Amino acid sequence: FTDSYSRYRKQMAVKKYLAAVLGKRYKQRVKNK
Amino acid sequence: MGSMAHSDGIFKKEQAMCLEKIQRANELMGFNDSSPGCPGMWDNITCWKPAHVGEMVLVSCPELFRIFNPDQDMGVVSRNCTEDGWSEPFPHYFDACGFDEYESET
Repeated sequence: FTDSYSRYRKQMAVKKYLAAVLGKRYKQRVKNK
Repeated sequence: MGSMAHSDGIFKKEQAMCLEKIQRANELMGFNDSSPGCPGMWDNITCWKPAHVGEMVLVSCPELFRIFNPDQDMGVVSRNCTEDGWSEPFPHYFDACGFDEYESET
Protein backbone atom coordinates (compact mmCIF):
# COMPACT_ATOMS: atom_id res chain seq x y z
CA PHE A 1 0.00 0.00 0.00
CA THR A 2 2.92 2.32 -0.74
CA ASP A 3 1.04 4.54 -3.19
CA SER A 4 1.99 7.63 -1.19
CA TYR A 5 5.68 7.06 -1.88
CA SER A 6 5.29 5.71 -5.41
CA ARG A 7 3.06 8.68 -6.29
CA TYR A 8 5.89 11.05 -7.22
CA ARG A 9 8.15 8.14 -8.25
CA LYS A 10 6.14 7.85 -11.47
CA GLN A 11 7.74 11.15 -12.46
CA MET A 12 11.37 9.98 -12.56
CA ALA A 13 10.72 6.30 -13.31
CA VAL A 14 9.01 5.72 -16.66
CA LYS A 15 9.76 9.28 -17.66
CA LYS A 16 13.41 9.88 -16.80
CA TYR A 17 14.99 6.60 -15.63
CA LEU A 18 13.56 4.68 -18.61
CA ALA A 19 15.95 6.30 -21.10
CA ALA A 20 18.56 7.22 -18.46
CA VAL A 21 19.62 3.77 -17.22
CA LEU A 22 18.41 1.75 -20.21
CA GLY A 23 20.62 3.79 -22.52
CA LYS A 24 23.70 4.86 -20.58
CA ARG A 25 25.00 1.42 -19.64
CA TYR A 26 23.75 -0.55 -22.63
CA LYS A 27 25.13 0.02 -26.12
CA GLN A 28 25.86 -3.38 -27.68
CA ARG A 29 24.09 -5.83 -25.35
CA VAL A 30 20.36 -6.69 -25.32
CA LYS A 31 21.28 -10.26 -26.31
CA ASN A 32 18.77 -11.78 -23.87
CA LYS A 33 16.02 -11.04 -26.38
CA MET B 1 19.66 -22.13 -32.96
CA GLY B 2 16.16 -22.83 -31.69
CA SER B 3 16.88 -22.86 -27.96
CA MET B 4 19.42 -20.53 -26.35
CA ALA B 5 21.08 -20.74 -22.94
CA HIS B 6 20.77 -16.99 -22.40
CA SER B 7 24.00 -16.09 -20.59
CA ASP B 8 22.88 -12.47 -20.42
CA GLY B 9 19.59 -13.28 -18.72
CA ILE B 10 21.01 -15.61 -16.08
CA PHE B 11 20.99 -13.19 -13.11
CA LYS B 12 23.55 -15.38 -11.36
CA LYS B 13 21.92 -17.84 -8.96
CA GLU B 14 19.46 -15.15 -7.84
CA GLN B 15 16.91 -16.74 -10.20
CA ALA B 16 16.62 -20.10 -8.45
CA MET B 17 17.69 -18.76 -5.05
CA CYS B 18 15.02 -16.07 -4.76
CA LEU B 19 12.26 -18.13 -6.37
CA GLU B 20 12.95 -20.79 -3.73
CA LYS B 21 12.16 -18.51 -0.79
CA ILE B 22 9.17 -17.05 -2.62
CA GLN B 23 7.76 -20.55 -2.98
CA ARG B 24 7.91 -20.87 0.80
CA ALA B 25 6.21 -17.51 1.15
CA ASN B 26 3.63 -18.64 -1.40
CA GLU B 27 1.95 -21.40 0.64
CA LEU B 28 2.79 -19.81 4.01
CA MET B 29 1.87 -16.25 3.01
CA GLY B 30 0.87 -13.93 5.83
CA PHE B 31 -2.05 -11.87 4.52
CA ASN B 32 -5.06 -14.10 5.22
CA ASP B 33 -8.47 -12.39 5.20
CA SER B 34 -7.61 -8.74 5.86
CA SER B 35 -5.02 -7.49 3.38
CA PRO B 36 -4.81 -9.92 0.40
CA GLY B 37 -2.61 -9.65 -2.67
CA CYS B 38 0.07 -11.55 -4.59
CA PRO B 39 2.05 -14.50 -3.15
CA GLY B 40 5.32 -13.33 -4.70
CA MET B 41 7.07 -13.32 -8.07
CA TRP B 42 10.42 -13.34 -9.87
CA ASP B 43 11.17 -11.23 -12.96
CA ASN B 44 13.99 -10.76 -15.47
CA ILE B 45 16.09 -8.48 -13.24
CA THR B 46 14.72 -8.14 -9.69
CA CYS B 47 13.09 -10.12 -6.90
CA TRP B 48 9.56 -9.36 -5.73
CA LYS B 49 8.23 -10.11 -2.26
CA PRO B 50 4.53 -10.89 -1.60
CA ALA B 51 2.75 -7.57 -2.19
CA HIS B 52 -0.74 -6.33 -1.31
CA VAL B 53 -3.67 -5.13 -3.43
CA GLY B 54 -2.92 -1.90 -5.28
CA GLU B 55 0.79 -1.99 -4.51
CA MET B 56 3.41 -0.59 -6.87
CA VAL B 57 6.87 -1.87 -5.93
CA LEU B 58 9.78 0.21 -7.23
CA VAL B 59 12.97 -1.81 -6.69
CA SER B 60 16.21 -0.20 -7.88
CA CYS B 61 19.76 -1.55 -8.12
CA PRO B 62 22.21 -0.86 -5.25
CA GLU B 63 24.21 2.24 -6.23
CA LEU B 64 23.03 3.56 -9.60
CA PHE B 65 26.50 4.99 -10.19
CA ARG B 66 28.61 2.02 -9.12
CA ILE B 67 26.83 -1.06 -10.46
CA PHE B 68 29.42 -3.80 -9.98
CA ASN B 69 28.58 -6.77 -7.75
CA PRO B 70 24.86 -7.69 -8.07
CA ASP B 71 23.40 -8.99 -4.81
CA GLN B 72 19.65 -8.76 -5.38
CA ASP B 73 16.85 -6.38 -6.39
CA MET B 74 17.91 -4.44 -9.50
CA GLY B 75 16.31 -2.27 -12.18
CA VAL B 76 13.62 -0.06 -10.70
CA VAL B 77 10.44 -1.41 -12.27
CA SER B 78 7.03 -0.56 -10.80
CA ARG B 79 4.65 -3.47 -11.15
CA ASN B 80 1.19 -3.14 -9.61
CA CYS B 81 -0.61 -5.99 -7.85
CA THR B 82 -4.41 -5.93 -7.89
CA GLU B 83 -6.86 -8.65 -6.88
CA ASP B 84 -6.49 -10.25 -10.31
CA GLY B 85 -2.77 -10.76 -9.77
CA TRP B 86 0.30 -9.08 -11.21
CA SER B 87 0.05 -6.14 -13.62
CA GLU B 88 2.36 -5.08 -16.46
CA PRO B 89 5.90 -3.64 -15.99
CA PHE B 90 6.08 0.16 -15.86
CA PRO B 91 8.76 1.26 -16.39
CA HIS B 92 8.94 -1.52 -18.98
CA TYR B 93 11.63 -4.19 -18.83
CA PHE B 94 13.83 -5.02 -21.84
CA ASP B 95 16.96 -5.31 -19.68
CA ALA B 96 16.42 -2.74 -16.92
CA CYS B 97 19.62 -2.59 -14.83
CA GLY B 98 23.01 -3.55 -16.21
CA PHE B 99 24.53 -6.18 -13.94
CA ASP B 100 25.80 -8.71 -16.48
CA GLU B 101 27.15 -5.90 -18.65
CA TYR B 102 30.81 -5.25 -19.37
CA GLU B 103 31.72 -1.61 -18.92
CA SER B 104 28.37 -0.28 -17.72
CA GLU B 105 29.93 3.10 -16.88
CA THR B 106 29.85 5.60 -19.76
